[PDB]
Amino acid sequence: DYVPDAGHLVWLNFTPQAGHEQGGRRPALVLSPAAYNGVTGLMQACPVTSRAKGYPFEVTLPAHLGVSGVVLADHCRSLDWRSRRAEQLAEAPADVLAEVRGKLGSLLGM
Amino acid sequence: SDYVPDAGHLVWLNFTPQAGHEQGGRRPALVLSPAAYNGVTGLMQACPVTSRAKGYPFEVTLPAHLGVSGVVLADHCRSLDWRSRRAEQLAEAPADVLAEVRGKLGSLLGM
Repeated sequence: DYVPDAGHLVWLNFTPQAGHEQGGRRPALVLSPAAYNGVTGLMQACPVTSRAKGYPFEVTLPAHLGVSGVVLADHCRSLDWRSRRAEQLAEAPADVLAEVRGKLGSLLGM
Repeated sequence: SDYVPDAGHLVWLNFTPQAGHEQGGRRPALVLSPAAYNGVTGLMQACPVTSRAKGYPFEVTLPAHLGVSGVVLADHCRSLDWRSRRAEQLAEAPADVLAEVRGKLGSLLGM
């Protein structure tokens, strides 16, 4: 049924991981469109952490929309969203998606 | 010793641990993020290389004589802990390969 789409927040298992890679079941912000995510069963998504630390790659989620925390834009990963049990949670606003893409784009050298 | 992956480097890397259809194994990786970030965080963004191409547009072919053969999977870019996954310097990709991977990955990410 549900295919994650760009700008969706989803519950996802970030375990398995290695080292300082984000782990845990937590919200993920999806960057790749559902057309890709549906044909491959993979997606690009960033993990969400509970507390702002003023880390340069943090993008705060508006608390009023009921998922609190910061997207770690630099922690974007190709993820098997079936294997990691993606579950629909919310939709982030356009401006959060654009700021995450801007910060990750800069990191990737685009 | 003191090697820090830099943008455009090809490194051998453990893509395991992974889940499901995610790329696994010990394979070459094309580094996209700069050493100034990679060194402070111990993370990097990099794409895996596979020696067996399927012939889809998000595959970027490596030129010969770099020490490994195959295609960069631009859509499989990930944040990786490069010390945990035992990054080892291998080669440097040409600027045109790095630009093509970034263009294609930017398409996937909605840049």
